[PDB]
Amino acid sequence: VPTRKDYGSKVSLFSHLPQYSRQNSLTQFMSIPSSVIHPAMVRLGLQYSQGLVSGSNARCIALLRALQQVIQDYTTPPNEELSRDLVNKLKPYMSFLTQCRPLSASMHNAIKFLNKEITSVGSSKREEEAKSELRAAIDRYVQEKIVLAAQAISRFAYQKISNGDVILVYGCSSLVSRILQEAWTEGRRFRVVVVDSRPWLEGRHTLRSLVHAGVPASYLLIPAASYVLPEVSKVLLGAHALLANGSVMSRVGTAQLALVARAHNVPVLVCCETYKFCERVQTDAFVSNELDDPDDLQCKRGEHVALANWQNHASLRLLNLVYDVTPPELVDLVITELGMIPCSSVPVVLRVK
Amino acid sequence: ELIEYFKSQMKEDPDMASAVAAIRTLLEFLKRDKGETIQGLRANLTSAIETLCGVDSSVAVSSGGELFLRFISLASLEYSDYSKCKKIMIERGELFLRRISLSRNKIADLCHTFIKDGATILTHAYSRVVLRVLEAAVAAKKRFSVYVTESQPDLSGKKMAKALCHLNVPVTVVLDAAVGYIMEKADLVIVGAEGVVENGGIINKIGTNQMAVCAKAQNKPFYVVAESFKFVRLFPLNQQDVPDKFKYHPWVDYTAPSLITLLFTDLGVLTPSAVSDELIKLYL
Repeated sequence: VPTRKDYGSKVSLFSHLPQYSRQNSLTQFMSIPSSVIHPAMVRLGLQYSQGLVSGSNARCIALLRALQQVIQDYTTPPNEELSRDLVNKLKPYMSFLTQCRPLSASMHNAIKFLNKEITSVGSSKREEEAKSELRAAIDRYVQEKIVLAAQAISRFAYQKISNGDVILVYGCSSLVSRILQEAWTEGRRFRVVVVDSRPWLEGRHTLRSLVHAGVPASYLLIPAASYVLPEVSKVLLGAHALLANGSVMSRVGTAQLALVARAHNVPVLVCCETYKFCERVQTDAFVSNELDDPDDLQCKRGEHVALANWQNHASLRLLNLVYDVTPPELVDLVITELGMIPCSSVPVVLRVK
Repeated sequence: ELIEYFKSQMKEDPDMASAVAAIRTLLEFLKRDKGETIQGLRANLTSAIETLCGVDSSVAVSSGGELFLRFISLASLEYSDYSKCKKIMIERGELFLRRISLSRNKIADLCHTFIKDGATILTHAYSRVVLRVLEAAVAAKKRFSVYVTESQPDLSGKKMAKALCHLNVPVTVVLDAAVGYIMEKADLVIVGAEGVVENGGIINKIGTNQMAVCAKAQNKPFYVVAESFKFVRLFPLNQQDVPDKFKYHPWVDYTAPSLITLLFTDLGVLTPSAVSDELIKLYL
């Protein structure tokens, strides 16, 4: 498998991060009937590259379904044990998926759990029995780590929402949308303020999700967040990962919103599951991040595009960050499936399980 | 002697401040003075100011006395005859009294604009300036709520609430220990002042400083309404640097200018950096 090529000139501060282009892909230098990589893995990597699956739990679910299909299509070779052979076989697939798009924390945790489950397979176990048990374990993981873990968080966040509240959300989040919909269904009467940002503009995925539910929702961009915050009662933010030092790694417009919310005495709430907890730490968005396609910053304002041909200018760089890190002092409450714990109890949950 | 009797009788107007009555007594005793030299008049009025601040231990009396002495020096620097200079002093004191007795109305007119419709205002104790500001605000068809602390030393909060209830304004009396509790429900804090120090801070009731901190911790706006004759050339480094003549359970304390947003004087809306400029231009 050939390595993916870099596109454009990266920033000096982010020169250690890969920057790819959505237009080009690796499937041009691969077999049409895939042989080295599994066809399901190739489809998943193409969907990750084209941006068809652009979430956090959705990416993990798609990866787990592709892994289930691979295990179902897996056949152990002679003279080899399944425990080592499957682990050695699933490594190039993860390398190709990382080449397509940098993996998320949920995907890393799922890969680690599946590797542990495969390594913990006995030798005397039959092939079909082991494959069926692995599929059942993946199904139970999906059930009790995403589906069952969201209902507990929705039930815990219901007692924190009161009548007449003004909740401010940001971007697109499955857990936040589910919590708001269930709170409106239970009987709570409030209104939501949706904040969005360029170039993904995924906040509209939540806005039209609330109007279809009946919740009165407003829409505005992230530069106008300090104007609407004086009327906001509480801020509900989604988390892509909770680091071992209490910091919150999420969409690039999260730490800024939490900082501006602190200046207005607005409590900041973070919702995340226990399967997204990382044992690693991070103090700034410079050591580990993701550089998306820099051609997405181009916008047509008026008649022409100011960034139509930015490659001609030598000293012109286009930075398109994806993730950012929020310090623990800006987070007031963290809602998980175990209960409402402070932002400093992240290692404890990492130690219990 | 009889200067204390006149000064205490001048405070029969419930709306007249103590410093205003002190200045009026000083002007009356300057009029009735039979001296023939400027130095003797200066010394007699200095001892009279000493006696007045010995009667009333407020900072406003000392500020007014210093302002009167500076005005005397300024009027003496020009003519140097002590007869025409005395007539000039008399007419200038008359004009100064007529101009300074109506400063509260101007402060209210220029400050009542900062109050929005439906906002929450926090006050510490009873002061005529905040009362006039709230009256001018409610006269402009504005609706708001007022929280006031009781000021345990002397229950001025209940008096302020009783005075505000006559204006048909929703008022609620809170305890001095509950300042940090209702701080989140207050949109702005408006306090008076008994004396403005050189740097820009204020000298007010004992429960003021601890309220300026709790507001700073919550980014709440903190406005101070005070007149111009309360500018005194003092620089307290801390709570212990305040002179004992003003504190006497302390009855007064100092608040730093970094915790003050704006000052509303008869000179206009100023920052804490303008008091030092005015005091330097005055050469007090």
